[PDB]
Amino acid sequence: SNIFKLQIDELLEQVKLKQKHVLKVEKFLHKLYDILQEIPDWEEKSLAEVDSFFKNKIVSVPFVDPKPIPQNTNYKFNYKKPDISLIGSFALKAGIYQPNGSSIDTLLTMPKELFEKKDFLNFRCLHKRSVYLAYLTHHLLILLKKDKLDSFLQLEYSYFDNDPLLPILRISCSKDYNFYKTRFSINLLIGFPYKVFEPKKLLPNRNCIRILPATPLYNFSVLSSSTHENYLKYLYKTKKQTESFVEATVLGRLWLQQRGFSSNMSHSGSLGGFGTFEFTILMAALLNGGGINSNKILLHGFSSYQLFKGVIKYLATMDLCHDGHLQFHSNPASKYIDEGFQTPTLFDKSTKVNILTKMTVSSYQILKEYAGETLRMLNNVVQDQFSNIFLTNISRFDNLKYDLCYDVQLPLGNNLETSLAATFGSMERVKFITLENFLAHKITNVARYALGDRIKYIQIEMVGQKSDFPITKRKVYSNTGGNHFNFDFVRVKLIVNPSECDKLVTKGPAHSETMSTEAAVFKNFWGIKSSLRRFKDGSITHCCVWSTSSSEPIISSIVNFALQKHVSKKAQISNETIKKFHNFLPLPNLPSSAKTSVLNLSSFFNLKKSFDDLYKIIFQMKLPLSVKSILPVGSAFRYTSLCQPVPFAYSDPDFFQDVILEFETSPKWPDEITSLEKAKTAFLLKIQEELSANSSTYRSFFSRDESIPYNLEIVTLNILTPEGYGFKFRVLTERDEILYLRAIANARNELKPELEATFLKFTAKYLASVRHTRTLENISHSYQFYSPVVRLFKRWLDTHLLLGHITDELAELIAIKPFVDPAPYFIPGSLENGFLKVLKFISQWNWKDDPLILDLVKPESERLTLAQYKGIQMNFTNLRNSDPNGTHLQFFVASKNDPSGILYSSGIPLPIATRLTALAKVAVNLLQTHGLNQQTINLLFTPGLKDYDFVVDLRTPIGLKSSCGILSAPSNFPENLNDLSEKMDPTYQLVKYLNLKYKNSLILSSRKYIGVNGGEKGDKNVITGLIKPLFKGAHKFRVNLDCNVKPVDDENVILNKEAIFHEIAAFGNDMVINFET
Amino acid sequence: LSLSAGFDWTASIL
Amino acid sequence: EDISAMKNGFIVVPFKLPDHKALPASLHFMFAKRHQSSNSNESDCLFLVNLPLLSNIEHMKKFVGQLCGKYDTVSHVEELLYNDEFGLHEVDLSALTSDLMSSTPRNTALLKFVDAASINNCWNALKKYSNLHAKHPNELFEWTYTTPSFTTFVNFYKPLDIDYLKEDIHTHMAIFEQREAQAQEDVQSSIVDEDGFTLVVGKNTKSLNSIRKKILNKIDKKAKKDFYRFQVRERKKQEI
Repeated sequence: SNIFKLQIDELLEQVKLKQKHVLKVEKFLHKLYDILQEIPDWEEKSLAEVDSFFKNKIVSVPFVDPKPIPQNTNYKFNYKKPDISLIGSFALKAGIYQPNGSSIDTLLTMPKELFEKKDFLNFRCLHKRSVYLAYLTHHLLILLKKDKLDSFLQLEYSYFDNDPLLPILRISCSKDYNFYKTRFSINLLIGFPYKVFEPKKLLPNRNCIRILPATPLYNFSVLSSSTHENYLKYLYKTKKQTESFVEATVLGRLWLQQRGFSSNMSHSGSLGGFGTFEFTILMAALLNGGGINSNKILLHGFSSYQLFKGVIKYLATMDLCHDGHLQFHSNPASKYIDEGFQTPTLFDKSTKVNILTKMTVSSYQILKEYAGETLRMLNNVVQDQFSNIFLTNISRFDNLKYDLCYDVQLPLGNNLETSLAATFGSMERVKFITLENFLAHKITNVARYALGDRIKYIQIEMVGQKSDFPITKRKVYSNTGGNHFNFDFVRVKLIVNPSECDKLVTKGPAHSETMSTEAAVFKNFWGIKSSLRRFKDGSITHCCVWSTSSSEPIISSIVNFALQKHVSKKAQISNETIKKFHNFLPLPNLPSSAKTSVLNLSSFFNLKKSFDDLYKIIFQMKLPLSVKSILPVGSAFRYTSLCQPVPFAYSDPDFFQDVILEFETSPKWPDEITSLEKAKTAFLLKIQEELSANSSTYRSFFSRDESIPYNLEIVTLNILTPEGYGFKFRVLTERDEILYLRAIANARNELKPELEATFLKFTAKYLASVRHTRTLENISHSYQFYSPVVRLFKRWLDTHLLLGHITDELAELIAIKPFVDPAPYFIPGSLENGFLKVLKFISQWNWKDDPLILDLVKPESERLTLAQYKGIQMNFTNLRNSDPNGTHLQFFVASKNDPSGILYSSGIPLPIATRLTALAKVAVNLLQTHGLNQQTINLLFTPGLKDYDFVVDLRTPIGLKSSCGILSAPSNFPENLNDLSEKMDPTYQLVKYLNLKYKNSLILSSRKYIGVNGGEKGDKNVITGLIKPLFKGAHKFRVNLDCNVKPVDDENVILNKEAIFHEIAAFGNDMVINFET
Repeated sequence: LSLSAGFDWTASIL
Repeated sequence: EDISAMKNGFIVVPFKLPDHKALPASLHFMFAKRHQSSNSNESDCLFLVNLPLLSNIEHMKKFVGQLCGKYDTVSHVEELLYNDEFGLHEVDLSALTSDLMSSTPRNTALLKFVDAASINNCWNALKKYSNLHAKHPNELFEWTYTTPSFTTFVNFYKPLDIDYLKEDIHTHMAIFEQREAQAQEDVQSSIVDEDGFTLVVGKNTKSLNSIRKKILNKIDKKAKKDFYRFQVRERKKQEI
């Protein structure tokens, strides 16, 4: 806890505003208050005159739609001196330093005599406020000119909290009274006197716009306008009583922008409404009670951490929108009522205002989700979560924050089509003051209802919505809007639910004698798309049908059809970004591949069933030693192979799946390792013999393995199943491990580091490989979108020639980080969201100082507890102590399976490690500079190939796509298994050997999959090299240079680049075509 | 165009 | 171009590279010096550096044969010792774990010859060969980069012969069993030192080499603080 407390204090002092810029502002707006008093009074006027008073003035009054007309504006207008006051966070002294800039809210209370008791009807009082604001702006401008301050002051109108009904004046300073350096700007809020209108008449259920329907938004707008100072004094006493109010406020302040939460309007579409005030007001309600027994949930002696924790706990578990609502007394213990108003509500009986009116139903659940998931991290003790909770902005990119995004282009966008304007209709102005608010609610309801359980959260955002307009104009002007609609287009942003996202059918109400109301809305909403259909269980229900596609999800089809039918037949729905990523995933050569969804693992399952058939044959067979167990460890068994398995597609490098066979423990094993394996091969030899005899339909052949260095006797059996799949078999022996432990002990002290490396890769293939597949296969079920993303990440590595040095496991452990550790984000449910998160993590990963450790567990045991946790960092510190620069090891990837942390990240050259991080940052920077689109995505997935010193072009004799199982084909294995060689791509093997010969000087790379990244025909592959700095320049020759060099002087040599090329060309033979140096 | 990054061999990029 | 010998004594031995379409007078340079060593198998050897890719013994037979014809010198290469282009054989794992079945720089190798008459013939030819590069580079020799061993190497995805494997395993097990049998008898044969010291050997032991490795690999509690006159007096001293 002490670490967290000090982290808070460090965080505060970083964000504390500088007191000098404070003293500068009070110098200004104190003088501004003198200007306010200078303004003269005014007499009673009608709308007809004031239009003539403002007809020629530069100022124009900001009437709110519907503007007063001469008939209904018989009310008169007058101005009188206001009661100048300062409110907001600045009044409470709870503000912080903001690079974008902060705001000072000063309130002007119009005198009570300017109102009649019934002026809260039909926008009566508001129109008085608008002219009052306008009359101020006229006199402020001339008095601003008189005092010569206008040179560095810019004045513009704006809407308070993006509320169209509350225009306000905006005072900002451009580059003695100049406060531009302060990054502060004053807001002029024209509020009403307290208790001008009976608050009972202004309840959310009541109405105040005659046409009856309730008007919660307008009722709050007027009533909130009359209640500003009252909540100031309410917050003031709480700050006095509890010492940690301001500290808790600023922690809540910071948490909000990281999640993109503000006090602005949300019914318009923007995520927000919850600011400091809604945070701080909820503090006081809970400090005064909050429980179902009116018991205090927060005690005034609580520290900053405890005050913040309870509310993050409060918002997380108590529901304030659908079932339950909280009431408190500003002027009386706060009580949690079980009844709910179906909208977020924090009622105040003293003031009769619901502060949570600005909260949309959709945003509240999103808010509740963030509170709950932070509470889990707040309770977390194993890992420090201070940076994630506070020092990480999740709102920078919508795609990273939100799984799917659809942008909808409404028709005729210098006004909306007559039909769409007609749909808004008179009935909804009273309910929803602006069309932007109405259309968002229309889009949410149809989109929410159409998708249903397929999604978790839905957000509708009005792209290009402005809130500030010049004083010369009455209402904000959008270039597309034409003073009609303040937006460019709407974007439908979704949090999809992986469990039921790809469900082929949307279940509806059951059949009955009399069509029920739920059935009524069900048939009407989907129309022809609706149908009554029966299932195997015998249930009769109304249902609609969708068709899966390998390019798009079912959601794109639903949102398109649902939105066109209800909102507008002319709208255009397009999400091409997700389409590109789906296409970049290879399309297998299986029946109905195009119709198959990206979440379907049928291809992997058919491989397992074929293995099961061979799994039975091997056991019933009689051997000198009984078979203990057969453990498949291949990539396809863990749903990670770059291309899905295809029958007889043996050009796929992943065609042969590793399988570990272990026989029963015996004491007759040879104690000599070369004798040990020749006994191992003698097993597989017998397995081949009776397998050939008893089951002739299976074909088999042996091959050598050289993955373990110096262990040149390993022989593996490759079994070609009749189904069209290949399996590769190797022995595991209990003696094998200890012999390697014997191997390290006897070695000379100089050779021991080399031998342990041999042991490291042995356990990576034999011992730890079993554990990696077991855990990953189980965890993959919970993370439905882990399967698609990891291939696309590996596909991305192959395009940039990184898979050759990166073991497949390391990519998997990297790709799973956003899921077991999704904070501060949510678990991805989309291919684009999951992939970009992997790229983001690499961009911000400091592998020199920050270790990567994961809990390979299903979502909330095997979780890392504190003792095992601390052990792993202690390993990282010890390794970094010996390797501070990280030259020997770069990525420290550890887990329960790998506590050492060096198992799957050893042997990678430093250039490749920096290249991996280099591409990720440029990828993130590319997304920053240019938003996600088709051109960027192609730019992400294409290789530069220029920075490489020399580039070698290869072309295979035949196209390898069709034998690789990729749809732009063999149907049986060759009669002679030697013919298999003719249809392989060896370039992955070629590069490996040349690395060994030229490790000291060159780093060659090649594309491991040629069928996927080999152009149209999948026959083109490239070898790219790099000359190290030392041998790039001239060197004095020595027997230990260990390089191919040419003499220049008697005692100097230089790299012989051309001789290297000829060796590559001869070794490539016909495959090599062109050389670029 | 292409996603091209200067090769860093001193780990200076991090 | 003028360089014929390094100051340390390494004679430069240029070769012409093949003509390939991908690579449109490119040369490869090999550095050599006499190798001196009292050991017999390394005697009559020529130390070589910067060997071409996959240079087996046959590659030097052609090269020395070219040298023999051009300089009418008699030289025969016996074998190329220490040829590890990819470092597979740098460590002998068989010898290290156990002594049974195995009693045992880089980019360089030792080129053994039949007799001292051959090596002095070749090294004189190598000097004259080096001088060619300065005056007439055209008559330099050409390295083929292709041999039968090359083709076997190039065909990586070849199923081995099952019949050949059967014989190889059968020979290897039989030899191991004889050696293992002999080792087990030796330990459990009542070994006695010349001074009549009978070595102790535990049951299930198989190799004396293992016994040595264990020897290499590998009163306070019963003492009483208060038993004697002086002890309690020491306690008595500390007590006060």
